[PDB]
Amino acid sequence: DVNFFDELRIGLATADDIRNWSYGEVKKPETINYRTLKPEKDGLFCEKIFGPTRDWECYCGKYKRVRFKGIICERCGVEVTRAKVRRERMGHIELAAPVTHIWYFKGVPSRLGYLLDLAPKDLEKIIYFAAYVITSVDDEMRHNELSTLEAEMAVEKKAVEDQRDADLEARAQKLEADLAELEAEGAKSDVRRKVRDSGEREMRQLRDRAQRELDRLDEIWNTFTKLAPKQLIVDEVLYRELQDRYGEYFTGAMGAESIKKLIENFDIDAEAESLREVIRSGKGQKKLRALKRLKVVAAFQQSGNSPMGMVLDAVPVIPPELRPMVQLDGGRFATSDLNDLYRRVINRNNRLKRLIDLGAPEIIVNNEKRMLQESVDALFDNGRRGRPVTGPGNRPLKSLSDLLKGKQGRFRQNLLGKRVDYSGRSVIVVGPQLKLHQCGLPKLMALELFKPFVMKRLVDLNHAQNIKSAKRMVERQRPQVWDVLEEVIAEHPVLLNRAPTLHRLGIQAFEPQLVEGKAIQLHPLVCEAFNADFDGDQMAVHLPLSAEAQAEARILMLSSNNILSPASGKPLAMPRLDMVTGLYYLTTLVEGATGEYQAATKDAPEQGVYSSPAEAIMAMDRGALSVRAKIKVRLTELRPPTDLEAQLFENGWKPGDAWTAETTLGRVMFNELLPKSYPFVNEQMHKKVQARIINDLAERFPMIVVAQTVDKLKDAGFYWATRSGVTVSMADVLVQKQEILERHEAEADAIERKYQRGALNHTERNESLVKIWQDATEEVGKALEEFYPADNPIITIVKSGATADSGYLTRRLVDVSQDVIVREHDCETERGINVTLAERGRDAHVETSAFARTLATDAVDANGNVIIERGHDLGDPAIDALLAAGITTVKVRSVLTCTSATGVCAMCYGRSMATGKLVDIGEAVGIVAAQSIGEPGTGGLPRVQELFEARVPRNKAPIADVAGRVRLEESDKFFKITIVPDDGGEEVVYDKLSKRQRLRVIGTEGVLSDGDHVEVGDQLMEGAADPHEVLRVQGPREVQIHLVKEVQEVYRAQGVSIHDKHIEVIVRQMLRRVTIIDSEFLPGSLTERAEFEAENAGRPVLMGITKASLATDSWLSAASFQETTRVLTDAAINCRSDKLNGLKENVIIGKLIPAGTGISRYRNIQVQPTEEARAA
Ligand SMILES: [Mg+2]
Ligand SMILES: [Zn+2]
Ligand SMILES: [Zn+2]
Repeated sequence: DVNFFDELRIGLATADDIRNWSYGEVKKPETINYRTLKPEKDGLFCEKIFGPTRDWECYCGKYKRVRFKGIICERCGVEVTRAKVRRERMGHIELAAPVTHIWYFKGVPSRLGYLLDLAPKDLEKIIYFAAYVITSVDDEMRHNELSTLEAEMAVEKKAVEDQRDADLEARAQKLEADLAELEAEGAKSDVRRKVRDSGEREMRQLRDRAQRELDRLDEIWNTFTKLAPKQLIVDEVLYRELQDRYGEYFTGAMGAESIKKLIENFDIDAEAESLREVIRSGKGQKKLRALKRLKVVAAFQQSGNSPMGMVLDAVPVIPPELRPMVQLDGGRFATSDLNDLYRRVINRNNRLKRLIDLGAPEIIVNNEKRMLQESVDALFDNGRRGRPVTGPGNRPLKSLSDLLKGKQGRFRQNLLGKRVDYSGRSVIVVGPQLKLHQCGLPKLMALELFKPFVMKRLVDLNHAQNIKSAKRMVERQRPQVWDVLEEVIAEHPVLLNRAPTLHRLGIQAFEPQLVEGKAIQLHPLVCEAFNADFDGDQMAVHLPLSAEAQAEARILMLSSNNILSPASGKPLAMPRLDMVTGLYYLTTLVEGATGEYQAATKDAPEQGVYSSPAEAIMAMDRGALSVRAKIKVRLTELRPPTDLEAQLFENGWKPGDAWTAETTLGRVMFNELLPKSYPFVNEQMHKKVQARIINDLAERFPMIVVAQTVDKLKDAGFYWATRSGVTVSMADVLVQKQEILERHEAEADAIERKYQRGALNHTERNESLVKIWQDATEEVGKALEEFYPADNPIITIVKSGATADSGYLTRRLVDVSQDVIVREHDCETERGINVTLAERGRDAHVETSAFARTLATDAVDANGNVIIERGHDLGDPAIDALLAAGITTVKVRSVLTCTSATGVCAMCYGRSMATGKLVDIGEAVGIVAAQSIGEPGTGGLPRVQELFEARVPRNKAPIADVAGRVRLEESDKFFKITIVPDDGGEEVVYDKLSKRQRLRVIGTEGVLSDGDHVEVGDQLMEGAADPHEVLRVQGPREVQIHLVKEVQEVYRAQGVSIHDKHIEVIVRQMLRRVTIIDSEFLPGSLTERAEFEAENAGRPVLMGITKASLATDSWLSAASFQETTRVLTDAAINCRSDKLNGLKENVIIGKLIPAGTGISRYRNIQVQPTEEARAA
């Protein structure tokens, strides 16, 4: 129980290993006495083997106190110890006949089948007693006696031939005697023809019954001559005949004991050398069969494991506490299915012993051995072969495999995790008065949650004498504890989560505030991160306990520290839906307002000027000023626009200096919410304009400033939403359109008096309908804005901008990329990827592809002057600065080109989308990238899975194999594209292409035509290109650019914003594997590039995420991913040892994940105060 182990390794469990584990053999299929309800001796639940029912007490009772421990009872045989051992101790069942492990027989592929070269349909007929198998043959005696046996065989065969000829003539002779009478007696052509045709029918049987015996006798001799080990005999009458005579020359058996015999005399190395040959042409499946099966043959040779482990002579028994039988509520009994499945085995194993001792015939005995074989099969994996064992109501019993996979109805692959203590949930309500770092917590929920904490401080003071008394003081809600509750709650963070959890911002930390009521008060800004609508939703609360857990909540998971979405980089706490409309109304400008500014005339001076922003407030309170007016005032504590600041001062900022501008009072009050250092804006706040502002605020200021700024925008946005005057009624909604559409409809009706005959034209018809429909839509669009002033509530809201299957893909995305973490600051690789970056005469995809990147090379202008230098954050100010220089393309580091041996590096990955700074070392990007792609799952999802699984496109598209010109040939059968190479070599033609698979689109633009030039990477037709095709054409690095290109294009069609680096992390894991061609080492197992490249013929290989995730280093992580059965068998044979490298393994065993705070450099930190501060 050291909690730290290096390796976890498996292997086939021999019958001796099973006998070593067991504390005894369970001999009876008994569970518990029906009267005493106590464990029956020598059966299941027997205390003499598994363990005592009660702590430190034996069965008979002669040893009860703890004084006797580590001893056994002489009368009952129960070791006196804790009752927990019932859960840790196993039994075993000694089998009267060997039995095969169903995992190595019915597996796909069949391990025994590939080991002994037995077809799965032939192997099933042996262990289930459907055929005989030759175990051994004596060569010397057969060769020495072959002479005499051939003589006796031909003599017996001749004696039958002599009998056939003798019996036929005698009977055929008698047929002539009957016809002699029929000539003299009744003579007709049809009276004798029947018996004549009958006589021929009678004779035809005589020939065939004698002939069929010659074949039967020929079959015995030819089988004896070519008889050899491993041969099969399904006749069983030939076999008995084969054993009646020549019975001493050979031997044979059935069932698992015969399979056990072949392994006994079997040479792995001698069977390996035969499989080592790649000659014997084997251009097709003949050699690959020997190569594919060699994986199971060479696996036994390398290690010391004996293949005998596949046939069990003993079966282990799972401890009783894991297969319990306990009395239910209301007196009913309950028990696991394993007890009945174990009972099935021990019942037949015992009856087999009775049959053997009875000298029963082999039919009964071999039938019982087959039934014994099927019980162990059902015990391990029920229903894998034949119909499963069904209990009451015809429900399949749950075997051990169902237990291990976690199959309840169909599958629950640990996605339920496990329930935790110190948790709770309730319904959530709006918390508009809360700070971003706060959350409203019901007093009762916080009381029960912190119950151990308040009990301590309550005992520290004299309110309760001892801890037992304080428990009743908290449980009965004595009013003395509420003052104590606020102390233990203060500065003690809690975690909030709303299911489903899509991205990491679905779990955040807050500062708990004691709140009246039973609901949870949630901050209105985190709703978008939680996707929490306020209609009957609930959220769960978890209380961190350890100092490390509290630190991770206050630093990593704090609500105010997580603002930017860690997918695109945009802020998620930006105001929305009311604070947008509230701020839109405050900053909007209306001419002719009550306090409108008026220029000075000869009679009176300017009336719109105010001494300070404070006066305008006093004017706003009176009926003199409207907040939306155009007044111009003087501002001191507010800084001016940067365009006008240089003209006005140019001598520095103005903390106390004054200046004058023409704005609205609302725009003044709005800019006071922003930081003092931020310049003036003076615009009506759109939804895009506010997002534009929050973005620039996040970069130039620490997030605390951005957190409190958005918090100030919430108060004003909510405050002015009420004063906004937004209300709905009949007028603002009710549909004009009646008379409009009643008129347009008659035009389409009269078109039938034309389409019938005279004026159809067959294309003016469709064109007339489309034009008239769009014309009505154009008139409807005008009527939509013709009936409402721009201040209409619905219109105002629109203007401001206020208004399940995916989980499958996400889990595979997480399964393949969960191990991808940043492990080093810089790998110092010199080669990245080119970014398009601003077509001009401005690419909208630069924010996803070019933004938050790091330059691999310097950005050089044609004039010679260098601008943003390599290794730079490539911020948005740098893009605009680069755009001014007029440069098209830039080269940028990427994780696709990262040369890091382990994971990726910080420099190649770049800026963290959430932090806005360089990504930290501990960061685990693979999971963040998987969630970033999975959440939008809610031309679509089925296409996205096609790409990540690297399957063949639904409609294949041609790619140019070489560069040159193109010859377009159009035929009815299919299009024809022939590429004339610039080299002058053999032409490349692309034939039989469906005509509906339209041609690809191209200073002069257009669509591809005859004679165009095409480079190596151009796609010839519209559609999807085979990712395996481009792999061998352009190379592995161009594949990753192509994959991300198509994946990004799908999510862009729906309006989703995901940075390319997230997709690039998933695509990085596909090409990591290379296929070793052949032999130095051996065949094309999908290996690792670095492991192969860093040590000394192979290929680059593209493969799906599901196939890639199963190829990872650890086996018990791949076992939890897909089809635990196949993974475990291979991992058992090769004795694969799991080094616990990945984080999934540590989660399974409860270790600290090797990511974030679990990294060795971070968790080994030593903390000691400076001697300068110690002495003070
Ligand atoms: Mg809801
Ligand atoms: Zn006893
Ligand atoms: Zn790198």
